[PDB]
Amino acid sequence: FNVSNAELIVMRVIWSLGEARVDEIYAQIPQELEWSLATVKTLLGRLVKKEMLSTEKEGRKFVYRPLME
Repeated sequence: FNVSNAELIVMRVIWSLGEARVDEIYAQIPQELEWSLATVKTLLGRLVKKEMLSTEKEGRKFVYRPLME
């Protein structure tokens, strides 16, 4: 068994909340991880290309959200 994702961290938070903005998705990421803003931004770009999540331009920011029928 193996996989093609970075970490569950960013998927575990946003799924619950509904729609999370760029500053919001980053706000859920604590110092225990040692990550930076640039890290989550580059990780999103993998989620959104890999059919997990989608993203829209709202609140003069991006809104990152899941999609369903």
